[PDB]
Amino acid sequence: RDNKQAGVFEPTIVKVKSLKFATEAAITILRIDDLIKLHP
Amino acid sequence: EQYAMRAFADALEVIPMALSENSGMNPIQTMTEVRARQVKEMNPALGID
Amino acid sequence: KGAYQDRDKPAQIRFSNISAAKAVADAIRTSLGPKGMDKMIQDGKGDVTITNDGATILKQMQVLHPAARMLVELSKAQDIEAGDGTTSVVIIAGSLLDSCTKLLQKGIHPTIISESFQKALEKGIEILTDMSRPVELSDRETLLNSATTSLNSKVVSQYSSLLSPMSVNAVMKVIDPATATSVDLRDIKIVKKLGGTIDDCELVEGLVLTQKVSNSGITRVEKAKIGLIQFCLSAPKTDMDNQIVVSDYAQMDRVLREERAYILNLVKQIKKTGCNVLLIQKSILRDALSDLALHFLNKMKIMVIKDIEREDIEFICKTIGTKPVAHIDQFTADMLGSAELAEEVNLNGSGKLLKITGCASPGKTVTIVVRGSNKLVIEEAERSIHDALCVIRCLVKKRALIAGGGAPEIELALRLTEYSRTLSGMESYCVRAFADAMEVIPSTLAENAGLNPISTVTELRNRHAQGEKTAGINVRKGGISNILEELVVQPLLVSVSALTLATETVRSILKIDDVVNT
Amino acid sequence: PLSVFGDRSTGETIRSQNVMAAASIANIVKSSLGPVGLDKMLVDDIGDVTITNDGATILKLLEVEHPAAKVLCELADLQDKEVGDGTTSVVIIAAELLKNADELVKQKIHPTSVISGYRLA
Ligand SMILES: Nc1ncnc2c1ncn2[C@@H]1O[C@H](COP(=O)(O)OP(=O)(O)O)[C@@H](O)[C@H]1O
Ligand SMILES: Nc1ncnc2c1ncn2[C@@H]1O[C@H](COP(=O)(O)OP(=O)(O)O)[C@@H](O)[C@H]1O
Ligand SMILES: [Mg+2]
Ligand SMILES: [Mg+2]
Repeated sequence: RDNKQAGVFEPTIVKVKSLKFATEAAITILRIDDLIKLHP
Repeated sequence: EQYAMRAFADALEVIPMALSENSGMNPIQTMTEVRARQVKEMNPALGID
Repeated sequence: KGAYQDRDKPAQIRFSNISAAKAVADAIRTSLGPKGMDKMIQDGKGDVTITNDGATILKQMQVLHPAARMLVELSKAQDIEAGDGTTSVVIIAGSLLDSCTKLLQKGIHPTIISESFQKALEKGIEILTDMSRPVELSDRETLLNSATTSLNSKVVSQYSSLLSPMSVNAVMKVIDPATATSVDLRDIKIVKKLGGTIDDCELVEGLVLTQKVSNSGITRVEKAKIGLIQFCLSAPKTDMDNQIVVSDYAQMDRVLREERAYILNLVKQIKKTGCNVLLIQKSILRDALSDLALHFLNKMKIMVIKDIEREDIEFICKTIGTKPVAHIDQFTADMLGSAELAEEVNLNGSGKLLKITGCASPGKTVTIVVRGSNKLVIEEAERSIHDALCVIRCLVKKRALIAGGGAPEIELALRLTEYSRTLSGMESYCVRAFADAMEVIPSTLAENAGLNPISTVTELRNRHAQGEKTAGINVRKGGISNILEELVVQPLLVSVSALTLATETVRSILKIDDVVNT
Repeated sequence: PLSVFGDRSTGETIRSQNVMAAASIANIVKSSLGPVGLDKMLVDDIGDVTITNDGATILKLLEVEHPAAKVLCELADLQDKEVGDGTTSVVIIAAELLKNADELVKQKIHPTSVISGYRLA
């Protein structure tokens, strides 16, 4: 349905910030090639 | 595929090296000299003294 | 015929050291070049880090073998001397130790190997010097090329277009490019705050404070007159024991009125000099700001910044050109710092940051603020910026620039093999092993990129044999090409320091023959 | 080999582990998305119970040990601070595209290329 008819709108800030933050977090977590868990 | 062939050559040629080292002589120089003797005069019956 | 050398423990110890060094080198082998992916280290406490710098990876990883510890010290020394190549030096050291293990197995005394390695290093330094080309400042293009090359193997590579120009501008705005002979990184303050994305990093010619404004009535100041304070704006108290005795009812009124008048006198002397923003040093044993004092300062329409660290006074003075005062009688406008603007900015709910910008007095200092979504990318971004700054410092130190992408060490391998072929004796094998143990870097660059290591290294050797120097691995093309036309260069000091440090530490390792627990 | 006195996970193992952690967090937060999403109940050790729908509160209240999921939790907290709305959306998007990227990597595609592709996208 046409959301304009029902009025479902969200500020573009939510979408832009969510996309940028999600892709950057994925980039940071994806650079991992191996993990070294040190014993306490 | 020549890398594997040369590795095989060196690996089988370590046996004179171990023989000379057990004999007390310097392995690398003696082995090189006897190999040079074998290739100069076609006498393939030259081994570690 | 010969010495029996009944003791075999020295041989076992030497082979153990070589094996440990080779294992440590192989551990970080896959973290080299643009296609190398960074490691993740979590120490005993639940703190994690995403590190690609070899020095950090080796320091955080708590090793246990003596050879590994000597290697991590080598890596940190190379970082101190150059700042880039802290992975390649460790790789070179481990690789040529693994090369010399078979020299030990061939019946060669360790001293002969050490001396021959020294001779090979002596030849290699000259080879690297010949291979280089002169580099001179004010050529922003080659500086940007070197910065981008330094940043390519880091997570911030995609931001390098918006992060390398400011990285080199930071250095160019601190030191004179005419007569420098060195630069300092202490006066490059890297301030990190969580929030935002990397594309929000900024370079400010002014001063950045993480402190907070005490009087929440004044936020911005135009034409600011900044003045540091080193004494305390509170009730007077002598160094030795202080005591006041009251014996009458009028004495309470007298002491209250006199304390108020003293504070008001101090604030009036501060204000009459035209000072409009005040900076109070973080003082202990005496309240730096009193509530009455802060009230008076706010009444006279001033901005107050308190709790400033002692070690930051030098930085602030070098930035905004002010001079500290430790006595009110010497507080004059003739030695009062000035700036165009002072602002307090809220960082989209992530923090509160103070900027002193447009300082009329000259400032030989810049400040970089780095932004990121989570803390790990912020740490890695500041480390990468530090690496680029160290690369520019290397360029300033000695002016010599060489190619990269495997070309320098593969050309060195060819030249040193040809030099070893004219060194008949027991050192010919050692120089040959040194020459062929420096092909580990091009092989690692090839295999980390998914290329075929054997064919890539062979074609590189063929290309450099024909004299087609400065030809190396290209990951955009996915093959071998001229690197200078691809804009990948590095200062010569990094390579020379790596080679020399690796050779010296390997000679030291070879001199070992026993380990005993104390 | 290495003398580190710890645990080492290299290659496909750690990549799959990170993807699984991200997917676990996304699956915890996913059922509370949309007008038809029904909110969750979070009860503490001592009985302090709360009823909530926003992703930021759910992730903050949860105790997470795997750092690959701590990253997503901090991402949700950051999205809450900078914007306020869309906290579940960012976690869902991040975990899903991480899963897709790992699927790409399993076919021997270099992760630098997929990172550059995501950044341009
Ligand atoms: N774009 C590129 N193309 C080819 N090789 C590169 C490129 N960028 C860097 N390299 C090579 O990768 C090697 C490792 O550099 P880097 O990982 O940035 O720092 P370190 O030398 O401390 O590991 C360098 O010797 C350099 O020659
Ligand atoms: N009346 C509606 N009609 C259609 N879609 C809606 C309606 N209300 C909400 N949505 C969608 O459902 C999603 C609900 O997101 P929500 O979980 O409330 O955000 P948050 O993660 O901040 O809690 C939104 O992405 C929105 O696009
Ligand atoms: Mg580098
Ligand atoms: Mg919502």
